[PDB]
Amino acid sequence: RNLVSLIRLVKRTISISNINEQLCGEPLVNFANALFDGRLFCPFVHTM
Amino acid sequence: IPFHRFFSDPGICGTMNADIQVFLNTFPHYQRNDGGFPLPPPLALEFY
Repeated sequence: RNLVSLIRLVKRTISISNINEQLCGEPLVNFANALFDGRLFCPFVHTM
Repeated sequence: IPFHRFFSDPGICGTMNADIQVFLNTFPHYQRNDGGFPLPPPLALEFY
């Protein structure tokens, strides 16, 4: 439960820069941090 | 029922309803807890 809450806190801490504006279709944090975007697919997936 | 400045979590609302979920999947910058993502326009009266 603490590891799940830790990952919640990491999402908070680098979702500081969240502002209500899209530019093309992407939110501004998708523009900010590559951890919050479509391009960073990640190494392990089970469906798509 | 998202009605107030508080008590308006998108992560709660878009899981009970699918219509909010396809609204947020098209506009992901309203998934933020911080400011006001929009209420229904009769409920969204900030200056009042």
